[PDB]
Amino acid sequence: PLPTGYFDIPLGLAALSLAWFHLENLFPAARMVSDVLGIVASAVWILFILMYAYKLRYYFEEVRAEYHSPVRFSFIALIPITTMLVGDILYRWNPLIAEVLIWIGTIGQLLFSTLRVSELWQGGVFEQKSTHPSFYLPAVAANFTSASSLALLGYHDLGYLFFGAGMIAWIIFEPVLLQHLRISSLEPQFRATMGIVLAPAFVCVSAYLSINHGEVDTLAKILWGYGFLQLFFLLRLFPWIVEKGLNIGLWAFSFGLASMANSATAFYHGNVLQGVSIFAFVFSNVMIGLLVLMTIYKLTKGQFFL
Amino acid sequence: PLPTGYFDIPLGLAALSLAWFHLENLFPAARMVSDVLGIVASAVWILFILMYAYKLRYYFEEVRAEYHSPVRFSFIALIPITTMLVGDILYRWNPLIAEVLIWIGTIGQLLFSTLRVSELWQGGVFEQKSTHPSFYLPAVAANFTSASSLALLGYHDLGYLFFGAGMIAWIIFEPVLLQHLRISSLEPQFRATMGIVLAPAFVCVSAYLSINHGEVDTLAKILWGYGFLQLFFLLRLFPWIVEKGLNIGLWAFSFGLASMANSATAFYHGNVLQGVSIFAFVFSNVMIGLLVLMTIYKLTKGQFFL
Amino acid sequence: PLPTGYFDIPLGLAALSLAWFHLENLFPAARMVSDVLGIVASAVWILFILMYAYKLRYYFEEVRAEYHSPVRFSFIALIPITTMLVGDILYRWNPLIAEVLIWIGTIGQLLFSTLRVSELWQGGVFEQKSTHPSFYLPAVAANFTSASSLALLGYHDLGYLFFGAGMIAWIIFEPVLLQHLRISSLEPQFRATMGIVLAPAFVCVSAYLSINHGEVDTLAKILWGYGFLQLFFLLRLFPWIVEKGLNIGLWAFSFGLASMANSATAFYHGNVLQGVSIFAFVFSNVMIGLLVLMTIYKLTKGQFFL
Ligand SMILES: CCCCCCCCO[C@@H]1O[C@H](CO)[C@@H](O)[C@H](O)[C@H]1O
Ligand SMILES: CCCCCCCCO[C@@H]1O[C@H](CO)[C@@H](O)[C@H](O)[C@H]1O
Ligand SMILES: CCCCCCCCO[C@@H]1O[C@H](CO)[C@@H](O)[C@H](O)[C@H]1O
Ligand SMILES: CCCCCCCCO[C@@H]1O[C@H](CO)[C@@H](O)[C@H](O)[C@H]1O
Ligand SMILES: CCCCCCCCO[C@@H]1O[C@H](CO)[C@@H](O)[C@H](O)[C@H]1O
Ligand SMILES: CCCCCCCCO[C@@H]1O[C@H](CO)[C@@H](O)[C@H](O)[C@H]1O
Ligand SMILES: CCCCCCCCO[C@@H]1O[C@H](CO)[C@@H](O)[C@H](O)[C@H]1O
Ligand SMILES: CCCCCCCCO[C@@H]1O[C@H](CO)[C@@H](O)[C@H](O)[C@H]1O
Ligand SMILES: CCCCCCCCO[C@@H]1O[C@H](CO)[C@@H](O)[C@H](O)[C@H]1O
Ligand SMILES: CCCCCCCCO[C@@H]1O[C@H](CO)[C@@H](O)[C@H](O)[C@H]1O
Ligand SMILES: CCCCCCCCO[C@@H]1O[C@H](CO)[C@@H](O)[C@H](O)[C@H]1O
Ligand SMILES: CCCCCCCCO[C@@H]1O[C@H](CO)[C@@H](O)[C@H](O)[C@H]1O
Repeated sequence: PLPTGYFDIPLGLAALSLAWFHLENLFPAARMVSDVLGIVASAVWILFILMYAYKLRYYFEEVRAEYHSPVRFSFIALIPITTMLVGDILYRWNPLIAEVLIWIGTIGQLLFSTLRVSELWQGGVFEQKSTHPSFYLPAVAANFTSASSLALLGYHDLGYLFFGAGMIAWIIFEPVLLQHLRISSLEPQFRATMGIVLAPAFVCVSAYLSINHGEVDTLAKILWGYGFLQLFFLLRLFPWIVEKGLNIGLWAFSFGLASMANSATAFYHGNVLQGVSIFAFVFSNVMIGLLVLMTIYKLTKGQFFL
Repeated sequence: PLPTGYFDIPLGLAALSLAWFHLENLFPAARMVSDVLGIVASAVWILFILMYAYKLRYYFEEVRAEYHSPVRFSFIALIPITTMLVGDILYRWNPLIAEVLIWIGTIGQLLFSTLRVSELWQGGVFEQKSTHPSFYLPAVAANFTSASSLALLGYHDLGYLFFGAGMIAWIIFEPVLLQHLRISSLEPQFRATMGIVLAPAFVCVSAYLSINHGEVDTLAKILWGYGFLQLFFLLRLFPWIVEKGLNIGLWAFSFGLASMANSATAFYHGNVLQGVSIFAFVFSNVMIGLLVLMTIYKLTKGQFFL
Repeated sequence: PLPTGYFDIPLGLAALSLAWFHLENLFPAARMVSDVLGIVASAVWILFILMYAYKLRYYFEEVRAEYHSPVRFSFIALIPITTMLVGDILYRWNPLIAEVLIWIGTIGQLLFSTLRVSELWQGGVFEQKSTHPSFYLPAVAANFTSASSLALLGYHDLGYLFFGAGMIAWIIFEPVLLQHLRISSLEPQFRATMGIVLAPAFVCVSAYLSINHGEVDTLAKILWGYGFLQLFFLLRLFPWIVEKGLNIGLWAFSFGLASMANSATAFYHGNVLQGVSIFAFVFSNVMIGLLVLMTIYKLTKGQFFL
């Protein structure tokens, strides 16, 4: 009965493993860094999956309440997302086990959204105050992750379907999210979830480049531009985001940061904006590094688990 | 003085005729099916046009009230949409008459939206509760239909202008529609119009493929992906949609369903996702078939016309 | 302490200079027209920059209040936008001075938005009634202008980043703007700002064509289509827009009109929709001409400056 959002941790580490993996053909030593990150992410995922299985068996009413909440349900999508990313890692060692994880995560996230995201359209449960960045997780991030994982398995055209579902879902949600943020101050207890606002453009372009064989084209450049705009905005907002202190919820940023790193490797490979690429890759790794150090610190104080 | 929404019937049948037409170069027997559907759609259109002319002549205040309503006005767009689709059918037999119908429908829908859709921006008439799926008809569907009909006539670049008007209008409306649906439960009397939510992506890709010579490219695949997401959501929602019983308003689904079928023929021709294409084509035909059987049933009970 | 919105005047004239510049390779006499417009725009810009410097030095609390307003802040973005366009003009005579102006305007607009646009997401200051067309200026128009100016300097890939920031920001804002306009009647004192609604698609395609070497492709045609839809809507709305009389605020239309003219030159060069291109170019010049005549008239009556 771990907090569900703690899945952000293996998610970010797994995505960062994949970014480093994609540098191996330029810098062979990147593979060891990728492998270490990937093993740590997989180990943490195993632990957190077992904990969540325990929650389901013995704390089921807590899961039921999170599921039916028009806000909290979204974090459940971190489970299949991380499952797919761990599959993508494991593909380097065992394509069969990888493929199983990728399909479980894909079928699971699609079933999840089909059951819950659509149900919101019945009205009367979701309220204006439910308009939170976390909605990107089931609606957008899960589809991008399926897109890139299916492309890894060779299913590029199926990947494009998931890609399009995520990209259009993103464009369709974000307008109402930013209008809500403008009007209604997001309370401090939820502010770390502003980190999820960094994700869409970077997760999108990373998935796109995964499906299109790494071709850095006009769409990719357009996505990077909006991604950087959002990064600058969130940097400016950071003191406000952490008004009430640093917390583990800041791992919400790691998905976007890791996807910035991953897409940077493709831009670099493609000889597009190489200087920006190096900055992005270094910046994202430093920030995730700080998240790791803050987390080790909290673990040493017994301030990690609830 | 038929209900204006009954134009959904010849619309769906006409769009389905065109889908079958596009299979003739793979399966010659498809032409007869296409021709039968096209004749039935054209006959029903003639009847309903004559009925609406009678409404205009002798029930004009009812038309005036529907026109000025910030909700009901949208269904009027079914008239030029169906007019264009009937033109597209008739092109196989008489390109001159077809071209006349296509221009009448194009000029008519553009004049309609220019007069009424823009007027909404004056404020104070449209209310939050006016945010209904039917708004897609004048704002989106009409433009896509002009795009594809103009391309049939050889005006591809003009078609792209209409295409872009519809595509961007879609992306610009849908965000606020889905947020409204999430917050406000759509009352049962309007719920069959949820079928219109299926239309945008499928109508969009069908129009796109009509203009771009059937090239199944990245944009087409992206559109199909979001289209299928919406289909799955609407399937899950179907029991809720029909909470208060099956009704003729369910023909609102037929535009999206027929456009799923039409786009499937192009995907199949292009050897992209052929299995998905077959499923989509068969599914859409079965559902429209059920709509026809339910309609024959209602006609036999004298429960069709008001 | 001129009204900040008066920067619309050199902006529109500068953008129109650039449109004529782009016709020189088809009609050599266009260069003189371009040069005259460009000199007049630059002269007016110099004057208004000096006036605004005087406002900053001696009326600073008025600037501070406009800056912190969640509505009025946007007009400040006209300053760096016009600065960049004047740089683009001056490039024909002095690339070094041009490049300085272009970077000042680019760094300035990016810093401006990063500081102010993001701050809105803290909530509680911006209200639903703050949802005005002027928000396009910092959020959208400034990024497009950087995109095209950077491309002029040879920085095409950097230009694409700014382009994408503007294009996605546009799509993300417009949904909530049009919903607001539908529900809430914009008061007459702000209605001339409806002219800014014309800008996005035309500014977007003009910037795009500047970066992509004038290739009139599917995206360009799609953008033009939505642009024309918006033009038709605004033409229909014009009597309402000017309900309370003609005023200098109507220069808000000139950015979109000039960008219609500029993009028309590219469509014409590309042999796409040449007839539409000629109409667009002539229409936009006539309307800006009328704005100039109305302005000379007001200056002769001493009804220009506050
Ligand atoms: C990882 C995702 C966890 C899923 C939690 C499921 C919550 C479902 O919950 C329940 O399902 C029943 C039907 O099975 C209904 O009768 C209950 O009323 C409903 O609450
Ligand atoms: C990882 C995806 C598995 C999620 C299974 C959860 C669904 C539990 O069952 C379903 O959930 C619905 C919520 O929409 C409930 O209303 C209903 O009980 C049921 O349809
Ligand atoms: C929501 C934002 C979507 C922007 C879509 C970008 C359009 C893609 O742009 C297309 O990309 C191709 C590859 O570079 C080019 O050859 C085309 O000419 C270009 O228009
Ligand atoms: C995704 C960005 C990560 C790529 C890391 C690049 C670090 C390499 O650094 C680069 O090495 C080149 C040769 O290899 C030298 O020519 C360059 O000057 C240097 O900048
Ligand atoms: C198929 C579309 C039907 C169009 C219905 C038109 C409704 C117009 O209605 C009327 O138009 C008059 C001007 O002509 C105004 O004076 C009326 O007050 C206005 O209601
Ligand atoms: C098929 C398209 C024909 C529609 C003609 C209907 C317009 C009737 O006339 C117009 O309608 C306006 C509504 O915006 C009314 O306000 C005005 O009477 C008029 O401008
Ligand atoms: C709102 C969603 C719009 C997504 C735009 C998809 C961008 C189109 O994508 C472009 O398509 C071409 C044809 O396949 C490719 O060659 C380009 O490389 C690809 O980016
Ligand atoms: C749009 C989808 C409709 C296309 C219908 C396709 C039905 C044909 O069926 C297909 O026929 C092929 C040869 O013709 C066989 O090779 C395939 O195995 C079979 O699936
Ligand atoms: C061209 C743009 C004009 C910028 C106007 C800046 C307004 C800033 O204003 C002020 O800045 C101070 C810090 O410097 C704060 O202490 C003040 O309280 C804040 O109002
Ligand atoms: C042309 C761009 C220069 C603009 C400088 C204005 C910023 C003045 O300073 C800044 O403005 C903030 C507004 O977000 C204020 O809250 C703070 O005083 C400060 O961060
Ligand atoms: C928000 C609207 C975005 C629409 C994106 C348009 C997709 C661009 O379209 C792409 O353009 C290329 C250049 O013409 C073509 O070769 C591709 O086949 C076409 O899909
Ligand atoms: C951007 C649109 C502005 C372009 C102005 C075009 C005016 C030229 O006019 C055109 O000249 C051609 C030869 O030069 C003649 O063949 C054409 O018939 C004529 O229409």
